Amino acid sequence: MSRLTIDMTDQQHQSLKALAALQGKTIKQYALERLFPGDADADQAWQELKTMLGNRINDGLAGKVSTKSVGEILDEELSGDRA
Amino acid sequence: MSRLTIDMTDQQHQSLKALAALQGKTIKQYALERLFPGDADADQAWQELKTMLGNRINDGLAGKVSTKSVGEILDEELSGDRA
Repeated sequence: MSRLTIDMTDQQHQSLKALAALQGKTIKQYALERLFPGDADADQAWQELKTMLGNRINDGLAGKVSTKSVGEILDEELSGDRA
Repeated sequence: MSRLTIDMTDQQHQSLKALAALQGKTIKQYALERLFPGDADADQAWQELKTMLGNRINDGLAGKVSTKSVGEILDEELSGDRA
């Protein structure tokens, strides 16, 4: 486990420490990713452009259903298709 | 002293850890500021300021065949992509 110890100022530590919890996690993760923050944009559009889950609730629940529709999408819009 | 301990993965920690020394300091400084980064000018300004006059191009190459993904020669009719 590559654990690094970083020295910070009591005042600043509250800025990042609080932010970590504010985001919904612990600095141990938040600060960690901050050192390696890439671009989630590229992994956002394609996240649905190739496989859109939608915004509906469950309807059966049984492991995983092989969607016959989703998977084959083409140019037409940026946000929608199946709402 | 507000010193925070963080757990990172061997391979990844080397990416940021090494960058610290590569820049001319210890990750305890480099990674530290990375947690408190706030700028939107140099991010785009320096992103292109170096895109022109690089630092290490090596007289070896010349024809270019994709490998570095960074570095171009101005004053020359080329295709799009990088414009």
